[PDB]
Amino acid sequence: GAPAKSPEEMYIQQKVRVLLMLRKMGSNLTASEEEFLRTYAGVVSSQLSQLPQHSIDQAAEDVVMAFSRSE
Amino acid sequence: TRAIPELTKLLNDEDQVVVNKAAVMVHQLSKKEASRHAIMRSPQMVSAIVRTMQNTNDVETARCTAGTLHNLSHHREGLLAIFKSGGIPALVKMLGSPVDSVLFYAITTLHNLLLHQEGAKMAVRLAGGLQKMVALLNKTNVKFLAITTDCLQILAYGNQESKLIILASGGPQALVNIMRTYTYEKLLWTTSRVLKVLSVCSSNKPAIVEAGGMQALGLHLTDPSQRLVQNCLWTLRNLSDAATKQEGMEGLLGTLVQLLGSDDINVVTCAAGILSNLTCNNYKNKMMVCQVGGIEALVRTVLRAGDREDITEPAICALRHLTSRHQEAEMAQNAVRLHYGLPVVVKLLHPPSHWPLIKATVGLIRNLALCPANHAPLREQGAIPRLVQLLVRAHQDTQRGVRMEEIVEGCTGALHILARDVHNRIVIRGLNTIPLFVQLLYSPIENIQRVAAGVLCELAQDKEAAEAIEAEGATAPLTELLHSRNEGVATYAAAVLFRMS
Repeated sequence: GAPAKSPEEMYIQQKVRVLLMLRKMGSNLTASEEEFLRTYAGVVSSQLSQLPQHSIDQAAEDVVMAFSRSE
Repeated sequence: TRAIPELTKLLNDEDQVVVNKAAVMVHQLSKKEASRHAIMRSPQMVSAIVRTMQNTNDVETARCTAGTLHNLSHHREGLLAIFKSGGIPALVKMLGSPVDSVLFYAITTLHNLLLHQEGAKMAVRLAGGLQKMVALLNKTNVKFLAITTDCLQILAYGNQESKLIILASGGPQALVNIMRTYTYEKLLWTTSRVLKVLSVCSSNKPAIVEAGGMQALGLHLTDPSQRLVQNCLWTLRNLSDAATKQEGMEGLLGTLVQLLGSDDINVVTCAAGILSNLTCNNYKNKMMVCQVGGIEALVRTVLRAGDREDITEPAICALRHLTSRHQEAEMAQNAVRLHYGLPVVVKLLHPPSHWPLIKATVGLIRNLALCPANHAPLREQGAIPRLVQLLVRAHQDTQRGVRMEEIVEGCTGALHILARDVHNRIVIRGLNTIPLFVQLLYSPIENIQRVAAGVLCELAQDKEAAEAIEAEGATAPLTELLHSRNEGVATYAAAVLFRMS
């Protein structure tokens, strides 16, 4: 639902968001957290279909080796 | 034998008819070792032949005078003599001759001069020889082109000026046309050598690439002429870092993968280096090299290479590119294992390996760890304790190589992925690393914070571990990162804080 009318609902709201991002990034959620997401499917939907995004665990991009001075 | 001086006189006559009859005779004497020395010793004579050849309007005399010079250029005295009497500007003008004869003699004499006569190179450039030679590359007489291209290589070697001129005349497109059109070994060789010299010039490099140079040279990598193959490979390596946006590379890539199995260590070294550059940020090439069994070729090439970092470093960097960011990425990661490459990869993290190779080896372990089936094998290969040793030493070096900050990021990053497996987490924790990871959260470097928080986040998925992390004073440094602009740092930092509850 709406943002949050209490510290408590602010927490849940943020926790759901973080758990959704954590998973989008490739990390697994704990059993406790999976249960949490079910308990607030209401909150999960609100910022799921309307407030999506992508992710990335870690990285190690590609470098282009150079080879100069020959002839 | 004082006939030389009478001919010199005749050659300078007014009646072209005799000027001709004289050119025939000089040319004939030009063939005898005795008659020829007399000619190359009278600067009056040689100077007559030149002016004549250059100003005459009778083809027979243009060919005869030209041939005579071609004969004298055979000896030391002959060359100095032609040079001293302004032969070069002359011969250069003759490159414009419409006769396939006067032309062959002119380019051949010039070749002799460029090869031996001191002061020859500058004179030819001076007379605009480079421009005429390049315009001459549209001929189809392979022997002629072989001579011509070789003059260009002589004139371009270590001379930026000449190169740019060759570039302004469309030398790269003509040279590339040759590599795609002819099969005469000597020509392909002399031409590949002109491209090699031109490929070290940052402005020529892009032009050769756009003319289809990568593909053109890729055509001769399996040729029996070993000197032809080597020259194309060298040129290919010099151009590779500027050809990572080209299409129609299927053939070259496949051939390159096959060249990895060669017994010629310089072939393998070059092929590896070229593949490394071409798979760097080009998923198209990554998928292709994978479809043609590149992972196996690369793993086999590393096993055989041993401690030869000239081969393993490019190979490992190529394997790293092929194990991330492309549809076949997950398959390659898995393929590296199936072909017995994990043990060799992990080994490379240890001495005698140097930092560049260790840095590249870390990035690959990191990619290989993305595939859960590599989690245990990498562990059983002793990867974890070694990655922690590199990290710990790079970090202490930093708090007091090739940038130890990078080793710190790569090792922590590799451990972050490896921590996805329960047994790996137990090992990472038994190595007493949590205090270090918590310390890493205070790094000024954003990329270090992300991987530090990430590994702490993976470890925290276990209750006992999450409690030790909290007990290690992680809460303060983590909270200070909750407002990071880096979604990664912010997310992981929040995750640990939530898990410690």
